[PDB]
Amino acid sequence: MIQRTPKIQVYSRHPAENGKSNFLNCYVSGFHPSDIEVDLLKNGERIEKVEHSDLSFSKDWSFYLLYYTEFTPTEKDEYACRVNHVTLSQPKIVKWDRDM
Amino acid sequence: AFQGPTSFHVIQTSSFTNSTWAQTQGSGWLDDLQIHGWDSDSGTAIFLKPWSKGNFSDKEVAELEEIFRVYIFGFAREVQDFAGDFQMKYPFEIQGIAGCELHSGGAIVSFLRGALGGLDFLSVKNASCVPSPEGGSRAQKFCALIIQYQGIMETVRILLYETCPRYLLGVLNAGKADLQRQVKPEAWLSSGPSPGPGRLQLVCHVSGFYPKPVWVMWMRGEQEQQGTQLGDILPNANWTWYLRATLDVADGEAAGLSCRVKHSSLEGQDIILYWGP
Ligand SMILES: CCCCCCCCCCCCCCCCC(=O)O[C@H](COC(=O)CCCCCCCCCCCCCCC)COP(=O)(O)O[C@@H]1[C@H](O)[C@H](O)[C@@H](O)[C@H](O)[C@H]1O
Ligand SMILES: CCCCCCCCCCCCCCCCCCCCCC
Ligand SMILES: CCCCCCCCCCCC
Repeated sequence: MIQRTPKIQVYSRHPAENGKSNFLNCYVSGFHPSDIEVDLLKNGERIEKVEHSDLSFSKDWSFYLLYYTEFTPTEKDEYACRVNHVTLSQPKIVKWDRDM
Repeated sequence: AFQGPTSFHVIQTSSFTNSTWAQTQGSGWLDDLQIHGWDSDSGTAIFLKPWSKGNFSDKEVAELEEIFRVYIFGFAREVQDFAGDFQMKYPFEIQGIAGCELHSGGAIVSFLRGALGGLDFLSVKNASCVPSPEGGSRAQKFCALIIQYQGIMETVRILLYETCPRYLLGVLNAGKADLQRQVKPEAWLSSGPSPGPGRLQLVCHVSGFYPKPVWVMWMRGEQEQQGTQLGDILPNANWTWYLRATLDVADGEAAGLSCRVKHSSLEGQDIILYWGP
């Protein structure tokens, strides 16, 4: 009965360009057990239409999932990814950094 | 002598919450590309691509579904039955992966691995149940036990050594157009979070490329920078990938540096982006 906290990575499919439509991605991985909850946020408000991949896992058996949604980056509007998992005493928020 | 995925496998994730509450999630894959989904309620597969059935007939696809459907139900059932006997503490998860792959030369090796609590539990070497060291007594007892079932063993053998190979060649061929396509990457530079006063972090982004293999490095002229730190190759839901290559550098040494990207779709024409003053 191991428990592995999820690694969370946020990124846009294309380089950020205010105005042009893009794709926001939240890849969470290396976690175990599989039960998990992910949300893509916009200024703290969980986005509604978000797609995600069916569960999968690596060779080391740790699970991973891709959560994404078509989106348009503006000069403002802070996007992030929120994760709940048995390893986190409280949700974890990883903001989307355009220059990272 | 071809690019793209060279293997197929189905995975299984069975979560047991209590003695009469278990759920199973499964899917079919070509390396990291998902081609089959599995709807648990209706024990039916979900074909994600037009060519997901490979060269198999609708009749044989339905036979395989039925097979996985009863296996999924029976697996859950037997786990719940032997749970106590095997001294199992709820909740617990069991994972499985089985498939086959085409090696250069034409040989196709099959495989099957099972895990309990996120650790190896068993695997199938040369048609036999090989307990894993992290499987403890449990693994030895399960393998020793399972091999006694003529039926399930014969089915695992057929699926693994006859059906899987035949299926693989059929989907690799049927999905050739998508699997062997070449999509050029797009690169861009950015300034990452400063590693400290006077320092700077150079970030090179490469995205939208396919197939997966790719080469990205920070250069100074023709001299590769050793400090180049690759990030994980991340997925884009459209069967393309994303990768970062960073370099921790001093404010003054930035100018002169560049990011070089090589990818099979570039046909020798590498992408070179230079850091500007
Ligand atoms: C879209 C196209 C599809 C692509 C296909 C590609 C295939 C790729 C690889 C798949 C590998 C499959 C592995 C698991 C399948 C196991 C399996 O099929 O056996 C199941 C047993 O059901 C049980 O009661 C469950 C008890 C729980 C016990 C199970 C434990 C798991 C195994 C342990 C590993 C150690 C063993 C090592 C041995 C090498 C189902 O048997 P079925 O009822 O179909 O009878 C069958 C069926 O009808 C078949 O067709 C007949 O031939 C057969 O005679 C009959 O019994
Ligand atoms: C038509 C194909 C679509 C995909 C359907 C996928 C459904 C499940 C496939 C079966 C999984 C194979 C792996 C078997 C290995 C697990 C045994 C582990 C036993 C350990 C017990 C402690
Ligand atoms: C980890 C404990 C699971 C025990 C599995 C035993 C399988 C018995 C064969 C099924 C009878 C049809």
